[PDB]
Amino acid sequence: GCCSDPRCAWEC
Repeated sequence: GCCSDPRCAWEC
């Protein structure tokens, strides 16, 4: 999932 991108680790 997108948690591996900092720009999607806010609320992932």
